[PDB]
This record gives sequence, C-alpha cells and structure tokens, in this order.
Amino acid sequence: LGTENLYFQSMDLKGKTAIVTGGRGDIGRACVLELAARGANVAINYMASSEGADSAVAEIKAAGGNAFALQGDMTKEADVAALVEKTVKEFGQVDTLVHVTGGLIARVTMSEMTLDHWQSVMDVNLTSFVLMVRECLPHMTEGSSIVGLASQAGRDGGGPGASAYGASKGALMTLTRGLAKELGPKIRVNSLCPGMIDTDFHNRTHVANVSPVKREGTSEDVAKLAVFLASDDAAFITGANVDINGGMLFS
Amino acid sequence: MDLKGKTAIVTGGRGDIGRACVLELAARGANVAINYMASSEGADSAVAEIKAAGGNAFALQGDMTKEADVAALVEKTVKEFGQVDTLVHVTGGLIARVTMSEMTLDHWQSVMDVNLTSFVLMVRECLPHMTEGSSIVGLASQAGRDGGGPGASAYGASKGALMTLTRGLAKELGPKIRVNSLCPGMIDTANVSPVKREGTSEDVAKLAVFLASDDAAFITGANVDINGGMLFS
Amino acid sequence: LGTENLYFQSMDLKGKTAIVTGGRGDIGRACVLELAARGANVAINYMASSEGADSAVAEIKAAGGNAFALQGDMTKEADVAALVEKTVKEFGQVDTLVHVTGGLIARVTMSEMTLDHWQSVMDVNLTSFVLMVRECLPHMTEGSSIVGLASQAGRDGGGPGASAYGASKGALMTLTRGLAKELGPKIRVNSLCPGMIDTDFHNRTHVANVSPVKREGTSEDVAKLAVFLASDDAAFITGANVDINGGMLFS
Amino acid sequence: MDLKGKTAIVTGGRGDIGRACVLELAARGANVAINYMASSEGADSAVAEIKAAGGNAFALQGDMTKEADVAALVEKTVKEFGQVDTLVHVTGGLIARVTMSEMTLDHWQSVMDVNLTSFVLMVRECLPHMTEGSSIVGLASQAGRDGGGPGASAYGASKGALMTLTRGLAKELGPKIRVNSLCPGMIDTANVSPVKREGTSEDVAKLAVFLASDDAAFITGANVDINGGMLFS
Ligand SMILES: [Mg+2]
Ligand SMILES: [Mg+2]
Repeated sequence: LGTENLYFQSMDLKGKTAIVTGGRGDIGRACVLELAARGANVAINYMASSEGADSAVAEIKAAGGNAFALQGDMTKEADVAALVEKTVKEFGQVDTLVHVTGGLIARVTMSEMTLDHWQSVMDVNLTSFVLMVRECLPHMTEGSSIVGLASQAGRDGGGPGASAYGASKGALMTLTRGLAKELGPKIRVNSLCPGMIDTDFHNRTHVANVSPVKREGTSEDVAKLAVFLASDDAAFITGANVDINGGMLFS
Repeated sequence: MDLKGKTAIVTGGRGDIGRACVLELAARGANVAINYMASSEGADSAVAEIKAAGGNAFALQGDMTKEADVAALVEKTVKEFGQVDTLVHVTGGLIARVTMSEMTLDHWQSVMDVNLTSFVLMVRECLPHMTEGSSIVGLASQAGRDGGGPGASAYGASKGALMTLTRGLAKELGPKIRVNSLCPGMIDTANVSPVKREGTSEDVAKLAVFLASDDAAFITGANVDINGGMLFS
Repeated sequence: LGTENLYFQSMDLKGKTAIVTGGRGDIGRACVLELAARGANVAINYMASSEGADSAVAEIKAAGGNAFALQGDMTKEADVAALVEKTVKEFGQVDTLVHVTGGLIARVTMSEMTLDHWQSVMDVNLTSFVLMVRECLPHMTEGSSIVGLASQAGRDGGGPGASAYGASKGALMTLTRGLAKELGPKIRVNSLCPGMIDTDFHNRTHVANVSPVKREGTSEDVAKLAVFLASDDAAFITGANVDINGGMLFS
Repeated sequence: MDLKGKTAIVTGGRGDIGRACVLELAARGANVAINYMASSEGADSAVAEIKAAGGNAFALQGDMTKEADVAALVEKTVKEFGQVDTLVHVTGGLIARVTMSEMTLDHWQSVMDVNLTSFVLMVRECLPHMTEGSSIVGLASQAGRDGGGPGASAYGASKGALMTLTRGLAKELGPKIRVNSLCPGMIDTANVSPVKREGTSEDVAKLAVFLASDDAAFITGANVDINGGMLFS
C-alpha cells in the first residue's frame, strides 16, 4: 500500500483528458508522453508524418494508458472541430489543451514582406490557438487549463527575417493574459517562452556557449514546464508567460 | 523647429490622437502627409491650420488595410514632399467587444488587420523612401501588456503583436531607422489612477513626437507606457 | 519492482541536501516538506518560534528522511556562517538553497521614512539573501540551484506604506538575473513573485474576488513552484522571476 | 521655455549625465540647484554658462549619502529659489567589480547607499517642498533589467530596487507628484547594438527633461529604456 499511495500521488492526471496539438513535432510528442506519464488520456494532433504520434500512442497503451492520434491542419476550422469532437466522443471531456502548433515558416525581411507570408505565420502560430481555445470552451471543466507555446521571440522580436514569427508569438503572450482574465476562475491560461531548443522542427553553437546554462534546451525540458503549468501544481499561476531559455533573456 | 525640412506621414489623422500628432509635428516644422479613413473634417481643418501658419500638409482619404490605398498615400507623399523622415501610425481600434466563446474568424481577422496588418503594409511601403536617421512610431496599448479589457482579447493580441514587432524591426532596420511604440492607457477620446484623470490626445502626441524626433536618437525598440500609472513595466 | 521504479522516479532529490531559510514561516515550512517529500535532506533555519520547524523535522524523520532545524538571524554574518557550517558538517554538501527569509516589517510612507526602517527592510529581504548565497558558494555542486522569494511587489511597487519592501524585492529580482549569469552553468538562480498568499506571516477579500482565480494563494502553491524551480525539472530555467499571483499581475 | 519660473535640483551634476541634465533644464528656463560630490569644475562652468545666458543656478558640494548634506542642498534651494518643481537624481555608480563569492558587506552597502539610499534621502528631503504638478526623475540602468555586467551584481540590484521604488512612489505620491526613471544602456561617459554607437550624456538628458516636464504629464511609474536597442521591455 506504500506503493498504492505512491501510484495515487504520482498519477495526478488520472481520469483527466488532454489534447496536444503539434504532437507532430519534438516538443509536442514530449508533452504527450509527460501528460500520459501522470495518467492523462491524450488526444494527439499531428500535421504531417504520423510516425512519432503513432509510436507515442503505442507506448502509452503498452504502459496501460489511453491515447489516439488524428491528422489535421489546426489553421482549418473543420479540422479543429473534428479533433475536439473525436476527443469528446472518445473520452467524454476535455481538461487541458497544450497547443504546440506553430513555426517560423521562412525567413523574410519586412522590405520583402508579402501578405501571404504574414498571414501564414499568423495563422499557424496564433489563429490556430484561437480556433482550438474556442472549440474547447464548451467542453472544459471546472479546474481546466490551457498551455500555449510562445517563444523568447515574443519578448525580443525574434531573429533575422523572423519579424512575423515574433509578432505572432507576442500576440499569443498577450492573448494568454486576456484569456486568463476572461476565462478565470474556471480555466487557467499560461504560455511558455522557450529559447533555443534542440529539435527536428526548429531550423546556434554561439548561443549555447553564450547562454548561462552552456547548452541548448531539450523537448523534455519544455514538456516538464508545460505539464507543470497544465497541472494542479500551478493552481495559483495564470496569465504567466514563463521564460525557459537557459538564461539568454530575463523578464 | 527641429523638424524643418523633414517629412512625416500620420495615418489615422482624422482622428483624436492622430490629429494631435499631426499638429505637434507641424508645430516643429515638419511637412505632414495625413491619412484619414472616413470623415475629412478634422484632417482638413488641421491642414488649413498648418497652412495658415506657413507650413505644408495635405490630407488623403484611404483604408490602410488596402494595399492600393497604402501605396497611394506614400506615392503622393514622396511626390509632394520627397523622402519620408518619420511614420506615425495611429490607425487601429477595438472594433467590437466579443468573448472568445463567440469569436468569429471574420472579427479576429478584422481586428488584426486594422491594428497590425495596416502597420505592416505602411512600414513595407515606406522603407524604400526612408531617410538616414528616420523613425517609425507605432500605436500599441496598455492592452498589449495586460491583455486588454472585457471582450477585447483580439484587440489586446493585435497590440501585443505590434509591441513585439517594434522590437523585431528595431533590430532589422537599425541603424538607419529607429522603431518605437506607445502603450497608452485610458485616453479621453480614472480616479483609481495615480494621476487621477484620463489621458488626452495631446499627452499621447507629445510622447509620439518625442520618439519620432532626434531627441530620442538612442531610444529604439521601446514600448513606452503612457497610462497615468495604471500599469508598470 | 513496478513500485521500486515509481519510488526511484518520485524521489529525484534523494542524496541531495537543501537549506531552507525562514522555515520560520508558512511558505518556508511548506517548502521544507515539499523538498523532503522528494528525498532531500533538509537543514531548516527559523528566526523565532521553533514549533513549526521542530514538527517538520519530526514528520520528515518519521517518514524515513533526514532534517534538522537551527535558530538564526539571517541578517547576521555569524548566524549565516553557523547554519551553513552545521549543514555541511551534517550532510557533507549543499545542493539547493531556498531562501524564504523576508518581510514588510511595517507600513511607512516615504515622507515619514527613517534610515532605520529602510535598512531593516533591505537587510531582512535582500542582504540576508546576499549573505546566504555567498556562504553557500564554496559548497555548491555541479547542478546546484538557488531559489529566492521575491514578490509581486517587485513588479508593481507594493502596497500602501510598503515602498521599502517593494524596493528590496525588485533588487532581489534583478540580483537573480545577475547571479544566473555569474554563477551559471554550475548553479541556476530563480525567484518567485507571489501575489496574495494566505499565511500566518503576511499581515484582502477584494483582491481574492478581483483575482482571476477568485482566491488567495496557499503556502503549498508557492512550495510547489519553489521545488519545481529547485529541481532538475527546471534545468533550462535560470534567471527567471516567476509570477504566482492568481492572475493579478502579468509580466 | 516652459520651465520658466520653475526650480530644479540635479544631484550628481558634476558630472557627465548630471551636467547635461543641468544645461537642458536651464535651456528651458529652470532655476537649477546643482549638487556635485568632488571636483567643482563642471558644475561651476555650467553655472557660469547659465548665468551668462540670463538664467539662475548655483553649485554646492555634498555627499548625497549623508543626511546633513542632503538637508543643506534642499534648504539652500528653497531659500534661493523657493519650492522644488523637479528632482533629477544622477548620483550613483558601480564603485568596483566584485564577484558574489568575494562580496563584502562594506562593498554591498556602499553600492546600495550611493545608488539607492541617496535617492531615498533626496526624495524624503524634497517632499515637503514640492509643488503641485512636480516630478522626480531617477537614474536607473539597463542593469536593473538584465542584472548588470561582470562583477556588477550589487550595482544591478541597487538599480532594480530603484526601478521598483519608482513604481511604488508613483502610486504613493500621485497625483501631486510624478515619478519616473531612466534605464540607460552603454553611455560614452556598440556596433552590436541596433543604433551602432554608444549613447551620449545629451541623449540621456533629453529623456530626463522630457520626463521631468509637463509634456510627460500622463507618464508616471515608467522606467524608460534608453539603450540603443540592446534590450527590450
Ligand atoms: Mg538626421
Ligand atoms: Mg503645473
């Protein structure tokens, strides 16, 4: 029973259901596994290859948990609706959203800016979050949470040719605050502001060296913070945009 | 008059804060090209006041979310006055209060376009014509820092994007061009605030023209709070 | 063995040693117990009554852990030296410092300010942290961490008559950043910025009501964040000042 | 000259940034009481320049960490000029680079006193004499926002305290008195920065006098970055 108490305490998300978008990428898959490790049911969106999503589902099921994956474009209203509908049909509720959909898309200077590029960056980073939050609200429970993935770029403008990306992440940071007020006390809303993370998805040695921690971050680093913020261990934290950048920027 | 010989574009010059910026710029000697969206009354009377005092200005109606109107304003500015020394972009607005639960894409996009896309379009259009030592001033909001008021989540998001973009462009466009924005609180366009009043368009214009001027040559990438002490950053 | 794996994973601070100052107060005692719950040895400073420190030590020992308590004034160089000396003599190392010493002392307006009051507030909140960090540095290991207790007051100036308190907490916030750079990569340094917390020590209904979470925070809320930041789960977070204020302020 | 008839105290007016603030204030018509710590050469020549242009100023040597010297400066200001309309506190400094591992209480306290306690003493001394619509300008630093440079942890801490105190006093002292501070980056008293140069004392003085003036009437509790785009807030 010393065990049973340990298991009970460790599995604090047992009985709860999470949606992770962008299980598509490294940070997303790490978040999926971190949520499941504490007992959450997980519905996994991915955009392109299903390889990492399928294997995450299989790992979760082998450990006695429950998950499924679904391809979709989170900039599309129909795909957003389908993901949430299938999540509720399968699990009956939604307790947390971790939205890892996003991206730089391309490096484009303002002098060469096109509306197509600007709109595409806004939609994948910001509109996708708007759509998912809207879709989830009818289903979220007392004590629910939303975790967004912003960036250090929201705080410093971003890197060369990334001005659209920075803008979209700054918008997400502000929206996190607006929604924390609009949706509390029922729902908490927080976002992460990662620095340089070593992933398939993002795009160097400089920055690792210049950083106080002398390394790039990992997807697992980010997942630990995401799940902390999603959990009841962060019950008095809402509207926060938490820097996870190895000491490269302070706020 | 340190802006003598210099050329300013003010968008949203109809137009409480915009109109105040127009007059402050002209008072320091700038030629001013004025955009307004709808009624011309305030823009036209500003032009008449400026001309009566020996200055130069014109007013042109246009929608700053439209590429053709953005191009027309900058083209006329360059033909009448020459190169652009400063852009003060006062186009923006909440449009309507709507909760996230009932958000539509149409509304979201509209708020993004009037507050943010319009700024992108104007900066892009101005860049080839901007002088050495020129500047851009954006109009953000306290809402960028605190998320905004009830039903204003889209508006807050658009202003937060503008704040970050200010930083991004300060790096991309320096040293040739400085980029700063203002973060106004409650403007009268109260006694909970330390200053115990609402701000005025003139308060905001004074900060805008300071940031536009050479007196702010070592300030770039700033988002300056002008909110009567209601919020600190 | 499914147990043993669970125990191994849950006790991530096993073999490590923490110093908590201000086990004296609610937040401090909660931090003590949260650290011990994950396996840390804990050395506990308290200023006045030993009641809560003694009972924490007894609870930890009953659960198979190790801790001791020691009265001391963390504004005094001799007491600071004695605490660290006794910690190292007992446990052989120091892996984390959680510094909960601090306080408003009294409400004093600037017009009525005295150097005595100003100095007293600076010393209990800021100088005490300087002394403890300095004392710990010869003993800290690869992968060590420091957690300070700042305040929402550092970000907004604080409440009526609390201008000295706010100043001391803003200093601590900045110092957190300076030390994250000076001491990394060996040591991470982060602080918490709590809003309204329901404790013996702090000093109301307004603020609870006005807050997005519609309540005051608890000592346990703060302890969860403190131990997250002290742990390897925050390995890519340094120089952060994390808001835990129920959504009353955003940064 | 909008500061005609108004009285300013500048501490640290010896004194690169301080001296520049003195001249900028006098150029807009202010009477200026000038503190300097040691050599009088820069303060005295500023007084002579101001007087030669028909203005009014005096210079008084004193240590702004000492209660008696703080009292003497404010007393003489009130006797010669009357009530205080603005305080620009430029007293401060790094003193020395020292790592935390080798920190002494003496050094820590010295840095706190010259940067922070001095400001506390001057504000307290000025309060009974400050006018309706008066202002305080502190000199913080980029170091308050990023922790400061190598061996400067004490200096950063003292400037971070000043930034927060600015907010606290903006609330406590409003609406009668506005309180703002400056957060300068590298001042020449570089090509990594967006503006590709170091700042000048004059850059800082222009911002200081803006914040001291009625042109900043709706700005209080601000800590304004003036760092050439090296840091954003
Ligand atoms: Mg020039
Ligand atoms: Mg007045």
